[PDB]
Amino acid sequence: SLLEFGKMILEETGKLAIPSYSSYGCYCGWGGKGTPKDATDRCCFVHDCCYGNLPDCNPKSDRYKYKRVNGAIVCEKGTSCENRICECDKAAAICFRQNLNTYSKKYMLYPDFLCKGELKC
Repeated sequence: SLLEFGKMILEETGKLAIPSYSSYGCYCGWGGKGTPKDATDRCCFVHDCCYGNLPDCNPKSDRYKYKRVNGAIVCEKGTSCENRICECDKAAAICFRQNLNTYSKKYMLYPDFLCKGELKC
């Protein structure tokens, strides 16, 4: 679910999902169009595509379970949708962690008109 994803983000990065990743660049938090602004935005682009691989799942609300094995996120077995949603969220959280070194506040609340053109998943 979106709240679990937010918690995973905070755990991974130490940033609050809202406002750090809810309106960032072209693809974080609301998605749509455009060339992703930077690596963090590409994490969200890929996450959006990941959700898009699951048209009959409901990632905003469906809850999954995961644990930590040392640092590492391990998705625990639920329904097929929950397993796949968890793997999408795990990847995005890891991606955000891997790109914290570039994260730029200038891309928070990024205006929609600066995001044009379709980029295929």
